[PDB]
Amino acid sequence: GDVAIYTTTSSLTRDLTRDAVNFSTITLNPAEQYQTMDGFGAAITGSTCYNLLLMKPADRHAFLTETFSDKDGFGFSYIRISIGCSDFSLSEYTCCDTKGIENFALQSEEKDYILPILKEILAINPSIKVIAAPWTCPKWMKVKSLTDRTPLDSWTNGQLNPDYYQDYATYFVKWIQAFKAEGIDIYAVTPQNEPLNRGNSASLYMEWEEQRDFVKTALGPQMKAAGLSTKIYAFDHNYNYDNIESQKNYPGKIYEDAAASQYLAGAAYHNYGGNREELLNIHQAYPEKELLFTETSIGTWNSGRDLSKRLMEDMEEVALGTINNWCKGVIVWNLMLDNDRGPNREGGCQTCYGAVDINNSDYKTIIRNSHYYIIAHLSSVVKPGAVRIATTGYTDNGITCSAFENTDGTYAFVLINNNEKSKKITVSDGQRHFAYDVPGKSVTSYRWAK
Ligand SMILES: OC[C@H]1O[C@@H](OC[C@H]2NC[C@H](O)[C@@H](O)[C@@H]2O)[C@H](O)[C@@H](O)[C@@H]1O
Repeated sequence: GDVAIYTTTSSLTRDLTRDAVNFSTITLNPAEQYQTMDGFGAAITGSTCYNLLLMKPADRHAFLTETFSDKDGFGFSYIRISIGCSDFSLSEYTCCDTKGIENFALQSEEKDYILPILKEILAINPSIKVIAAPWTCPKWMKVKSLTDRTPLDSWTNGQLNPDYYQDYATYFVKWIQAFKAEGIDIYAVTPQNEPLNRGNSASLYMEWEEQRDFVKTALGPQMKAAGLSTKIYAFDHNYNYDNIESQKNYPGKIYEDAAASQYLAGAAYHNYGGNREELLNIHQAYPEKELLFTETSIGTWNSGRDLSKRLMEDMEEVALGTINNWCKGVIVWNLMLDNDRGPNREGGCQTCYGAVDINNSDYKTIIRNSHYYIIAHLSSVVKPGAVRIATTGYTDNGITCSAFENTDGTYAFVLINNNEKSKKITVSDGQRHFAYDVPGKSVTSYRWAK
């Protein structure tokens, strides 16, 4: 028909099911434009790659096509990877574990896992955006703290030695360049994953003052001098700033220093603490700066495998909730973990599930979890370059939505009906109209031509 539809229900009566209706209230107002959208997706971790590589090649490629193809799938369009290890790598490591930045090289995990998978994904989707972050700097760039500047031989904790700001900037540059030599353009970085976390299996503490100085004196100058167009997003942690008074408004503080801010596209957030309302505060205070949602997880702590508990809440808070608070993109954590929540690392998340889970006896049977749905419901109809546009018509209980216009002149609409009852909706673009009974506890995505 005229309007293409995707539906998933909490109960799995519909499972990204396809429908269509023809033309025959929520009214889209394309003259009222908000942010443009970069993409949506998941993390391609070492553990994700390991699981994918253990599948039969054709099954892996089918899954990757379904996930990442625009024409043959859901068109996931943003992925996140780690610079060096994360807690879903096959070891603790960095790309320069031997002291001296002259020792920089991509390691076995990149050569054997990350690069082969990303090359397969790029074969399917050559315009996919990649954002990266380190979980730790090389251990030898660490100090115990900024007031105790002695070495710290730890994959976790510590702060970046100010004497190594210039060499660590060089680290980022060599990494980006090595990926480029392999055929992969890095679209964006952050300076550190979750810089207020000292825990995990790999970490580095970095306050806003350190990040400001690192960006303005080393990372921003060096990336620009290398001719890289890679964007830099600040922060990359939770809405509450982990309840550390000094660290509140983390990116805002950095934006106030004009020398740092000139290198920053915006700020990145996760939702592991605090309330997504924070995104609105930051946008209002600095409308010139971008916002991107870069990590959330499902796991044993939030019944991650029970879609009846997760679909509605995750679509409301992670997907539509961030996009309606100015975020240009939404990226979840591990695309694929096995049914044992792995492979994982001692001290890292050992309670996490994947956006999908794969069975580790056959490496074939895959179960989609809430994260796969929330993203596919976005990426299936909202393509890169889409601009979020206003809606008018009546505020209804349990109903949330978002509307966009894609650069190909197609409108896209995504709607959550968090009510047991179906609801009859009617949708207008001003010239054309369509109606659809939206099932209870559903997400529905719609796309049609202007
Ligand atoms: O807070 C919920 C749980 O999060 C688990 O961490 C998951 C991911 N979160 C942030 C980090 O950037 C990732 O490396 C990490 O895998 C955490 O392990 C668990 O203790 C929490 O209960």
